Amino acid sequence: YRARPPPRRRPGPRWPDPEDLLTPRWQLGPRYAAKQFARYGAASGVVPGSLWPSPEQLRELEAEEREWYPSLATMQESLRVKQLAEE
Amino acid sequence: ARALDLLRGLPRVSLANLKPNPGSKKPERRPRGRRRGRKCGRGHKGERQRGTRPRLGFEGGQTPFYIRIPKYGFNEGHSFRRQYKPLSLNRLQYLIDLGRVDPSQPIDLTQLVNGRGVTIQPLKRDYGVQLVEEGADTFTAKVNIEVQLASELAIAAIEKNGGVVTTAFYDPRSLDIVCKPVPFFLRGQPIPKRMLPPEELVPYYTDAKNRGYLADPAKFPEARLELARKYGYILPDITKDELFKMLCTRKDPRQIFFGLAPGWVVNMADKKILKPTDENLLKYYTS
Amino acid sequence: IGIRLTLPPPKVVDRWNEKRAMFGVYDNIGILGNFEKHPKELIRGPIWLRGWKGNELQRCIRKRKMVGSRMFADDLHNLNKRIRYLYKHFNRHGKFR
Amino acid sequence: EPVLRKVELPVPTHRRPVQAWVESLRGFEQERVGLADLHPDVFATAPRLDILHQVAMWQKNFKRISYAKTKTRAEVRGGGRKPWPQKGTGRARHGSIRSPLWRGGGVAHGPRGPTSYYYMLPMKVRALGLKVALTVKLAQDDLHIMDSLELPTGDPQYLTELAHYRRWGDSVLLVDLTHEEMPQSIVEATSRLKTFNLIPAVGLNVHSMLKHQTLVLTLPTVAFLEDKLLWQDSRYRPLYPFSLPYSDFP
Amino acid sequence: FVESVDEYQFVERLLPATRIPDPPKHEHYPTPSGWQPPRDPPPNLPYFVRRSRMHNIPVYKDITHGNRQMTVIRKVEGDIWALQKDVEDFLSPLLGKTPVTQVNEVTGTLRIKGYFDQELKAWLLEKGF
Amino acid sequence: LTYFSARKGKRKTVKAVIDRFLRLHCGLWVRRKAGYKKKLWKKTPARKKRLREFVFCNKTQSKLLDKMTTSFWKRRNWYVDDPYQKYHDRTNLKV
Amino acid sequence: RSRAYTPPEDLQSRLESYVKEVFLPSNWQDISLEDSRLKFNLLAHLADDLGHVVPNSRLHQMCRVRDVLDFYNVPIQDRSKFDELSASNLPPNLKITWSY
Repeated sequence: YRARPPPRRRPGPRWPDPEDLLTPRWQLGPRYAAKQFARYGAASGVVPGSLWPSPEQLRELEAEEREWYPSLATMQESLRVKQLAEE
Repeated sequence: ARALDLLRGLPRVSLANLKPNPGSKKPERRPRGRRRGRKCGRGHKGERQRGTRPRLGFEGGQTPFYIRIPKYGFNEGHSFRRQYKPLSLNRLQYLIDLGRVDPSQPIDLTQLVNGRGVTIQPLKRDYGVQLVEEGADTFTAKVNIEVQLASELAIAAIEKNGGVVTTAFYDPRSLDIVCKPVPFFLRGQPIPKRMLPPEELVPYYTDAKNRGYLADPAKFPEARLELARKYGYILPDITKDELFKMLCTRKDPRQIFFGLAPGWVVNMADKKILKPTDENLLKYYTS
Repeated sequence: IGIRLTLPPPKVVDRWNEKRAMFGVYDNIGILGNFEKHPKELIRGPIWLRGWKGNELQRCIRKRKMVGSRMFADDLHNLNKRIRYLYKHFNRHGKFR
Repeated sequence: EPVLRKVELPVPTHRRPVQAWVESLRGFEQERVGLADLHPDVFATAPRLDILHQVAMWQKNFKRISYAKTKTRAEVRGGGRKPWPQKGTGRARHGSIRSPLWRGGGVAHGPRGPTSYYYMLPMKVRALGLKVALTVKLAQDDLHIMDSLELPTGDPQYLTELAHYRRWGDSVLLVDLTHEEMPQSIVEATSRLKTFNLIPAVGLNVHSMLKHQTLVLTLPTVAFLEDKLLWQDSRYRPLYPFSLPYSDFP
Repeated sequence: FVESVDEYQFVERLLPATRIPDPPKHEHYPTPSGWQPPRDPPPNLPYFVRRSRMHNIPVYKDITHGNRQMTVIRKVEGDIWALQKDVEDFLSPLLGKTPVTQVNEVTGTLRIKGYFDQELKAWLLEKGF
Repeated sequence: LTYFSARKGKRKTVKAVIDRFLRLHCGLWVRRKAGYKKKLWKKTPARKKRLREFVFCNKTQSKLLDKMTTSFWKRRNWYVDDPYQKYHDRTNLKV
Repeated sequence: RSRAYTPPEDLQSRLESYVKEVFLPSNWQDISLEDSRLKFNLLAHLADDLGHVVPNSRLHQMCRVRDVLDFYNVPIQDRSKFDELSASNLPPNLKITWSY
C-alpha cells in the first residue's frame, strides 16, 4: 500500500482566468499581481514596471502627502508661533 | 536509560495500551441520579431556576453601582496615547553576551527584533523601544544604538563606555515594516519613505539633549560634555577607535533600512533590487 | 418488549483496509516538510469549517457570512431563525451571569 | 563490507549515542551488514507514553467533522396552530404538534449542524511525540534500519516470508525518504499487501507506527528525522510562519 | 523605467535567524550580566540538569492560588531522588525545617514550596550545571 | 453584557465601565468618589478632601468589573508618562 | 529458525580468540569498543558462530568487552508458559490441557 503522493503547494503562480464569474474580486486587481511577483519573482511573474505608482496615481499620492504630511520647516514655524502666543 | 530497560520486558505499546495522565481528565458531570440531577443544581422554583435573571450588573432596581460613581476620563484618549516597549540595560547587556544582537554592526530595531530581544506590536500603538535606567552600572559594551525614546541616564550609560545613541522616530506603517522586513518584501510594494514626527514631538527629536536624529549635529559635543561632567565619568573621544566608521554610520530621515533607498523593489526570488529610473518618481521618493 | 431474540449478523470489520491503514499519514506535513503546508489544509469537508472550531452560534454565523448567499431559500430562513434564537438564549438565558 | 554511520548533529556531552544494526533486504539471511549510531535525544528520550497518547488523540480528533443534523422544533413541517384551546378540555396543554414531546416532532438537544472538533497541539509537543514513538519502537527491539528498501523481485511472498523469518511482527511500516525515489521493486511488492505499508518519509506519525508493530526506517530517513526533530529543539521563538523565507532555515 | 542591480547584501542583513546561535567566548566568565557556561568536562554527579534553549539554568519561579509560592527544577535526567536528597540538604539550614518537596520522575522534574529561585540558580551554578 | 456578538461571535464590554474605572494591571480597580463636583458649598472641608480622593474597589466589585470588560482592557500598557504606571505592580505583597 | 540459546562453557575461551583476531594487550576483558568498526566485527563473529545476535535495545549498554561476556552468560527459555508449567513437575492433583 504505497501511500498517496504527499500534498504540495501548487508549483507555480496562480493566474485565475478573468472570464469565470467566480474568480474572487480580490484575486484580480494589481495587489495580488504584486504579491505574486514578490513571492515567485520574474521567474513566472509580471512585467516589473507595474509595481510603481502610475503617473496619475503618483499625482494623487503627492496631493495626499502635501495635504496631511507637512515639512518640519512648516512644523517648526507652527511651534514657534504657538510658543510666542502662549508666552 | 532505565525506563527503556523496563520497556524491554513490558508488552508492546500500541493504541490499546495508552492512557491519559492521571489528573488531566476531570470526569464529566451530567444531571442523572439522586445526587447529580433532581433539580440539576438550578435550585428551587425562582427566576434563577428558569434561566431568566437580569443581565450581568443589575442590582434589583437600585442604581447600578457602576453608574452611581462619576465619570472621569481615566481612559479618555487611550487609543491614541503613544506606547513604548522598554528595553532595560540589563536586557541589552544580556542580549549582547549571549550573541543574539551583534554589536559590531549598528543595533537598529530590526536587529533587536531579529534577535528576539524585545518584541513590539505595531498595532496597539506601540511606536518603538525605549532604553531605561535599570542596571546602568554593570553595562559594558561598545554599542551603536538607535531607539525611539531615551532617558538621559541611559545615554550616560551608553556613551560612557564609548558609544553613540541617536533617537529616531518611525511612523506606524514604518514601524510595521521595520519589525517584519521579510513579509513586507513579500508584499511586492516598493519601500516607502518614513515620515517626520507630529507637531508635539518635533521639539523632542530636534534637541540635542535627547540625541535627536533631527537636532543640529554640531550641538552634540557640548551636550555630551555636560552629561559627562554631570555624572562624573570622563568622556572618551571616539574618533581614535577602529569602529568609528560603524559608530559614524547613521541612516537619514526618510529612510527605513541602511543600504536601501525609499523606492526600491526587493525581488527575493532571484536576489535582486530593482530601482526607479524616471525623474518624477525619483523626485517623489527622494523627498 | 425492549429486547431482541436473534443475534444480528456478525459485522466484518477489515481493520487493515486502505482508509484504516493510513489514518494519519501526512498528519505531520509541517514539522517535517519544511512547513510548506499545514495540517489545516489536509482535512476535507465544509468550506466554512476547514480548520475552525466554535460553538453552534458562531458556527451558524460563519455558515451565513461565508456560504449564506448560495444556500437555498428555506434553509437560509431556517438559519436566520436559528441565529435569532441562539442569540436570545446565549445572551439572556442560563445560570451564570 | 561494513556500512557505518556517525551522528551528524551535535550530541550533548553527557550522553553517548545509541546504536542499531543495519540489515539489508538483498537476501533472506543477510542482517547485520553495517552498524549505525543514532542521536540520543530522538531515539533515547524519556518514555513519556502520556504525550504519545495526547498525540494519538490529536490525530484522531482533529480531522473529524461530524455530519449529524436533526431537525429542531422549528424546522419540522407544520406546527403553527394550537392543536386545541387552552382551558376548554381536560387534555394537557399543548402549543404545537411538533414539540419534542410529540411523536414525529423535534429533538430538544440533538446533533446540531456539521461540527468540527479541531484543535492544534503546539508543534514542539508533536515533535516530542515522534521522538517518544521512535524511542519506544527502539527500546522494544521493534525498530530496524536498512541501507535501502531494495528487493530482488516483486512477489509479495518474498517480503512476507522475510518478515516471517526475522520475527518482525504482523504489520510492517516501511519508510523511505522521498515519494519519487522508492524503487519499483518495493513499490510493486508492497502495493498488493495489506499489513506492509510504504510511506515516504514526509509522513510518519504516532498513529501510523503504533498501528504497526515494526518500523523499518532507512539510513537517509534516520538522518532526515534527526535533522528535523532536533531542529524543533534549539529554535527561536518564531517571528512569522516558516513558510516565508528565513535566513538559515531551509 | 527600471534597472536591475545586485547590492542584495543589505537585504540579507535583515533576514532573521531560526536557530539560537551558540554564544561566543569570553576571556573571563561571568560576563557582566551573570552568565556562566556549563563546565566541560561535565560534573560527576549521579544526575544532570540540562540548560534552556538560550542557556540559563532551568530553575523557575511559580505561583498558584495567589499564595502557593513554588519553584520548579525542570530538565533533570537521572537519579532525580539523588537531586531531592541534595536540594533538601542544601535548603534545610536556610528555612529552619525540611522543605516540602514533590518529585516527578516521569517528566524528569522536581518542585519545592517557597520562593528559592535565585538561591537554587546560584547553587546549581557552582556544581557545574 | 453580550456574551456573544451577533456579527462576530465574541464577548463585549460595558462601555459604562471604561469611562468610569481605571485598570491597574495587578488587578485593582481605582475610581472616583460620588459627590465630588456637586454641592461643594455646604460640604465641610474634610468631606471635600475625602470626596476628592481616588479610591480602590472591593473584591466583588473588581471581579464584576473584570467580567464586564474583555481581554483588551486587562493588558500591560506602556504609556509614555502616565501618572499611574508606578501602581501597575504590587510589591512586598504578603498574601 | 529458533531462538533458544544456552551458554556453552567454551564460549568463554571462544570470546578471547575472536578478540585476538580483531585487536595483544592483556586485561583483555576490559577492552573498550567505542571504535564502531571493531565492535561490528566482533559482534558479527559472535553472532555467526553462536547463533545469537544482540538486540538493538541492548547494543549501547555493552560498551566494554566485559559486557559482551556478561550478556552471553544469560540463557533464554524460548517457550510459552505452557511448556514451563508442564515441565514444573506438577503435583498429582492438577491437570492442565492446552488446545493448540
